[PDB]
Amino acid sequence: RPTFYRQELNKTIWEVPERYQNLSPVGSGAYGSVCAAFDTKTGLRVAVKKLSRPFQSIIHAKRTYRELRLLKHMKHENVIGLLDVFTPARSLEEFNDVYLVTHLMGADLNNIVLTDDHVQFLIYQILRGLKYIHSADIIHRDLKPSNLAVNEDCELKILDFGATRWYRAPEIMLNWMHYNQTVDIWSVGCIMAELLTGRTLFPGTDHIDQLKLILRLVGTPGAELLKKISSESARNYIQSLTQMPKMNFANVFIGANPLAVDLLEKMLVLDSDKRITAAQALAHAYFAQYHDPDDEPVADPYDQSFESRDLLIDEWKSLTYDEVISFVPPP
Ligand SMILES: Cn1nc(C(C)(C)C)cc1NC(=O)Nc1ccc(Cl)cc1
Repeated sequence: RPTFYRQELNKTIWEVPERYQNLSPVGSGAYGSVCAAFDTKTGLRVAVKKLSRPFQSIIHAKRTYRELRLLKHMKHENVIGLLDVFTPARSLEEFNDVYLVTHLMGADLNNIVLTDDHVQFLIYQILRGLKYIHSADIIHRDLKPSNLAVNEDCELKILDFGATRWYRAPEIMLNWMHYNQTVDIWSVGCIMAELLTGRTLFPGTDHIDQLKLILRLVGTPGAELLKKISSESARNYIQSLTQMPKMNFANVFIGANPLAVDLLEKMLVLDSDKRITAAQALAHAYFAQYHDPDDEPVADPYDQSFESRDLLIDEWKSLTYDEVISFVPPP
């Protein structure tokens, strides 16, 4: 066991292994605070996150176990990955705090403020990462600029901290609960549009306004789409709106790469059943300058059967403690 060392960075107190030097608060979340740090064992600049209330309840505990399982499984250039995970506790009895460590990226996809070149490189990496995580039956469902880490080299990694509705696919707005992975593709679509344009494509004020703005572009749902909506509530809402026609994307996005406007068409389709997938998008002619089907790997199988489990805090804690102890760092 390494020798830890304590210190206080504002309201939050930290106790980490000597290996990590010069901690600097970088921001807070409802799930923990993060500190940029120097890992002397690797010379790398890293980010260290201390989970707020690891096991405050059944939900916090389960979430904590989830946070750990996901990050330990992610091993892709365009996805956040675990460098190290540690705890001050020498036993499960004293186990109350979790610290995750990862590569320090710097700025978010928002900060960066884009030449058609960066746009196709940027979105290309998102899709490359999305293909990977999607291949493990994992849906992000919360994709947006702030959850996209980009370095000065324009390298991108998808991640999940913790607006949002501005990027949510319509079938997750209406409160539907049988949505596929392509909800993420819709977010990509919204993000891509924001880069080529410089404006958030759908700046809605609520779940209703947001849905209106969307339809204002993609148009009202036709016979085939209304036909698949279970919720009489939702169905009656949509049908009760002044019919809206689909717009010509070539017009909406004035003078943008024509190949880029075509991909936007395929990503912002209202019916999740006909929306392009991450894998299929990596092959769109728009990414011909970067696509390489030999370097767009899928993930190893991911066991998420725990997601349907209902356990006590100590069990979710025990499972999490095992996970921290069995961790094996990357090369
Ligand atoms: C909840 N979740 N989901 C994913 C994906 C789907 C991107 C693998 C990743 C995460 N979790 C995280 O991204 N967690 C995390 C940990 C440390 C820092 Cl500094 C920032 C973020």
